[PDB]
Amino acid sequence: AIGEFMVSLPRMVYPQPKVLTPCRKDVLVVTPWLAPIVWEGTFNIDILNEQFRLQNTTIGLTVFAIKKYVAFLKLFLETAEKHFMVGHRVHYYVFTDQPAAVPRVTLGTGRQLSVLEVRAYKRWQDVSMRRMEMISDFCERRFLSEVDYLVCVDVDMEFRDHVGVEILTPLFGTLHPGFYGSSREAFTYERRPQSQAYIPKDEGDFYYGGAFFGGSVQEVQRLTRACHQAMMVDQANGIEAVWHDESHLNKYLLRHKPTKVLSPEYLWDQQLLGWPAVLRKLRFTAVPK
Amino acid sequence: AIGEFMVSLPRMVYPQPKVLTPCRKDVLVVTPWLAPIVWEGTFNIDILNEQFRLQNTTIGLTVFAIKKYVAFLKLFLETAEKHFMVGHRVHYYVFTDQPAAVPRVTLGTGRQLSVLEVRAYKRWQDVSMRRMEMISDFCERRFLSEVDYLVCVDVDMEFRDHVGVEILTPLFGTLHPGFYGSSREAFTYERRPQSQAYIPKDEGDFYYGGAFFGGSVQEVQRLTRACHQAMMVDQANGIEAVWHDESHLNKYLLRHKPTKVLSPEYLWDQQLLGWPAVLRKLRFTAVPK
Ligand SMILES: O=C(NC[C@H]1O[C@@H](n2ccc(=O)[nH]c2=O)[C@H](O)[C@@H]1O)c1cccc(CO[C@H]2O[C@H](CO)[C@H](O)[C@H](O)[C@H]2O)n1
Ligand SMILES: O=C(NC[C@H]1O[C@@H](n2ccc(=O)[nH]c2=O)[C@H](O)[C@@H]1O)c1cccc(CO[C@H]2O[C@H](CO)[C@H](O)[C@H](O)[C@H]2O)n1
Ligand SMILES: CCCCCCCCO[C@@H]1O[C@H](CO)[C@H](O)[C@H](O)[C@H]1O[C@@H]1O[C@@H](C)[C@@H](O)[C@@H](O)[C@@H]1O
Ligand SMILES: CCCCCCCCO[C@@H]1O[C@H](CO)[C@H](O)[C@H](O)[C@H]1O[C@@H]1O[C@@H](C)[C@@H](O)[C@@H](O)[C@@H]1O
Ligand SMILES: [Mn+2]
Ligand SMILES: [Mn+2]
Repeated sequence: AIGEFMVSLPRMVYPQPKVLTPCRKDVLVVTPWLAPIVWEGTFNIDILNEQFRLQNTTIGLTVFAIKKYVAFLKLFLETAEKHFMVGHRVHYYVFTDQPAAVPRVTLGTGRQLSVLEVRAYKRWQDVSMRRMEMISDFCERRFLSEVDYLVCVDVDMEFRDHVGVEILTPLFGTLHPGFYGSSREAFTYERRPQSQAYIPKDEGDFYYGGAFFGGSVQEVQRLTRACHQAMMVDQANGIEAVWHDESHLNKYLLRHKPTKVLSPEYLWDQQLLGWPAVLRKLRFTAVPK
Repeated sequence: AIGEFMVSLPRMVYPQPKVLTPCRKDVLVVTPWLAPIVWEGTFNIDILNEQFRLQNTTIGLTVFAIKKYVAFLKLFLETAEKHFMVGHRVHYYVFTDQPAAVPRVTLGTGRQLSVLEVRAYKRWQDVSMRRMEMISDFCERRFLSEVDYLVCVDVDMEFRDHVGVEILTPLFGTLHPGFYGSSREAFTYERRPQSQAYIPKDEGDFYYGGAFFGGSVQEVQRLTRACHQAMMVDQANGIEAVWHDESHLNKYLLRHKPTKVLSPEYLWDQQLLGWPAVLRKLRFTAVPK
């Protein structure tokens, strides 16, 4: 549950926070609207685990496996079992056009998986974009009654390290691994004023990755429905955003600031980008071609 | 209002956040439970003002002026008018045993003041401690219906610089100016196990000042009633905490982590402590003896 009476934390022994020592000297750890930017070294996971377990938090994880992308499910789910919200209640939601192609992955206690059959679109762009509509629709069908938070990710990925309750917040986006060091003018936002996703050269905080976002069910419903409705307007006007659902996500998060931002630890491609000094952990990474 | 449907921010032009540049190199700007620690340079006030104005936020400010402390009200209120939540709806609540001694201070538009008559206790310790009971009681009498957030401060103080919506959050405490650089063993927590305020030598995050705390009305009600009930248990057991209400506040905030922590910019004494390099602004300061 969220926003419900909270019991006291028990006695815990851990290192005292150091007021006169920055937790990172190489990166920004808070946005200008006071949202934490989540990097290794910013959080004590023992404190956070206590806070979230005392609230009996349930996390939903959505993934789309349409057409040939069913092949990615086995590694995705196996690695999620090792690294994603371990110790907490988890509900996996696999959206697919092939229910029989979902692998039988052995799950830890307190973790469950539901298969949600959906239609397949012909174009990969529409498969990607229509995730917004489908996530929004299911926020009523079951998410509101079943989970506290939703995490929405790409399937062609694997967990390599801890992804836990440090990410949970009303609304989060993730720094895109290709652009975290780029100036806003270089961001690949939609730049045509005719599109609902339009962002001018002098606006923008970050370039967020379409492959990893989430928050409370209420806030994810708002985000996904807003993006879907914006994509429908674009379609009526005969325009499709340069980076599809990701362009609209970026527009939404510019106008509705996330309450946490995840570092590129949480969305990476090692083949393409290596392992820079700024990343102490690689948590969730692209599966090589 | 809090937690209500939020409209989009308008287009704004401001400097892009720098992912690879820490906003401070000399201080901790986020707690290990991912609560922002509010220092100058961590926030863009233009973004925050937009977010809070769009929600039509009302802030209550409580102050106790009992017996001779009525003399501090004129400067306190005059300086609050220059520096506290300017542009937002404010409701001052002056608790006093002398309604006729409250100075007629000229208020800006959208700002109001209510005088709340209470009893005076003989001992200064009880005057200080019984603030918890009185704040808790009034959370029902009017605060729930009148304000979104409550800020609870000492009266023998003056505003010298901006104190605004950057502090607002469900629950906040403030780093005590005498101890922000101290190790936990040196903190003047209550150390007798017989007291409800007891904290062992190996526990504690920060030493919070009793002179400046707040949050949402719901969370302030919880804090103040918990501290009052704990003080009543102590009284029944013939013990009084070393630093009175401040000892209990520290116990509560250890077990219920605040969602923001304010730097000593927000609670200072220049006569006693000077003006260190770490403080870019002195916002709220003791009135010299
Ligand atoms: O991730 C993609 N789409 C977003 C998500 O949308 C879902 N999706 C998309 C299309 C689809 O047919 N089925 C499906 O389930 C699935 O969950 C995907 O993760 C996507 C779409 C087109 C191409 C690629 C991959 O393109 C490049 O990146 C890879 C990363 O290792 C490889 O380098 C690959 O060779 C390269 O083409 N991903
Ligand atoms: O602030 C105090 N109490 C907490 C609040 O409690 C309220 N209070 C307390 C007692 C009281 O009789 N009336 C009253 O309204 C008032 O709002 C106070 O701000 C307090 C209590 C005792 C002594 C002092 C001041 O002690 C020392 O600090 C001052 C800071 O400049 C001067 O240095 C002063 O000389 C020194 O004794 N403050
Ligand atoms: C100036 C430095 C230029 C170098 C930057 C290289 C990263 C580019 O990244 C692509 O960025 C696009 C937006 O502009 C889309 O988000 C696309 O999905 C993404 O490729 C995806 O994510 C990538 C990380 C890879 O895994 C790629 O294979 C994926 O298809
Ligand atoms: C090791 C360095 C030791 C040097 C530290 C000096 C600051 C001590 O501070 C006192 O701390 C107490 C708790 O231990 C109470 O909070 C007390 O109200 C406070 O004095 C108040 O606040 C102060 C800032 C002054 O304004 C003082 O006049 C007030 O009465
Ligand atoms: Mn992909
Ligand atoms: Mn005082």
